[PDB]
Amino acid sequence: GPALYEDPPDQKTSPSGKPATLKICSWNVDGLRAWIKKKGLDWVKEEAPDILCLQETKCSENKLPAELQELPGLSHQYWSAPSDKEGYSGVGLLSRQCPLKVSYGIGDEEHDQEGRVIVAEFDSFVLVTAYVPNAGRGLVRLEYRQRWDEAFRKFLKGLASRKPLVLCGDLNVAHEEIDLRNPKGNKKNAGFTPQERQGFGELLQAVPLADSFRHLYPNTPYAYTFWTYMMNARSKNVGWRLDYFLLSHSLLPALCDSKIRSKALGSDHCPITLYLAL
DNA sequence: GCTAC
DNA sequence: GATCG
DNA sequence: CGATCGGTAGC
Ligand SMILES: [Mg+2]
Ligand SMILES: [Mg+2]
Ligand code: NA
Ligand code: NA
Ligand code: NA
Ligand code: NA
Repeated sequence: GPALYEDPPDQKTSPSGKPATLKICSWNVDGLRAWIKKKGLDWVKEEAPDILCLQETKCSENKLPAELQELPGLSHQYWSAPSDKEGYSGVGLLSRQCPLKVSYGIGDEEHDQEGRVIVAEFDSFVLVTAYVPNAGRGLVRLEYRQRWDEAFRKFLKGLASRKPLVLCGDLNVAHEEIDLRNPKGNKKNAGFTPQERQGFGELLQAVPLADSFRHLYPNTPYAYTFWTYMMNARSKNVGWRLDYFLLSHSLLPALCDSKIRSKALGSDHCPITLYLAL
């Protein structure tokens, strides 16, 4: 039999006893246009998050499906696309409330050409959504990835030093062996090289940040957010945990639950959802 | 598989 | 990137 | 371990 997983019910209450006031949802959608045809928007309508983060939109602003302008709950929409590479990468952030402040990229030209990061600053925290560069098949871009990890870390430490930080999206690492079905077989595969894993480790420590889902569920295995379309990986739960909500430690008294919407379809990733009591 | 996830 | 030599 | 086949979106 296969090692399967069932996300526990939503716990909508903080340790202090306080109820959740903010629901954030994050989803690598493997193409916004395709995802919307596969009815990803109707799932979002039902989860009704206050904030929705989208990675790999692979879509410029002038080709956004009109369904997005039929979202009364998420009226403030920000999109970033690559400078020159069409139909590649791309990130979006949708919000009920208008952020105090929004900006794009991590303040470093070399790393700001592929539309990977949006920063939205609110009252009590700063939200960053990101689609981290893949090291690629053959690890052809592993060296650049290392360069990214450093620049990204420095940048996030900067934000965090001024306000509590929430970082979500596809960080493109399975941190520990427990974060993917087949650890030994992928030790030289993008997403689970020693360099990427140690990069994620150094990110948690240096910023600093806490991995919300693993903070709440330290020993819960077989919890994944990505399955390759190939070889029926998903039905056999052969997956990776590549999508995170990383929190500033000052926010952990506000954390109610960090979820994995395993059953939501439309992409090779599934959505994740964060509950905070603010 | 054209590339790149 | 799961799979099989 | 390493070569191979092989889901998919969008160009
Ligand atoms: Mg793909
Ligand atoms: Mg992908
Ligand atoms: Na399980
Ligand atoms: Na398949
Ligand atoms: Na390629
Ligand atoms: Na086998």
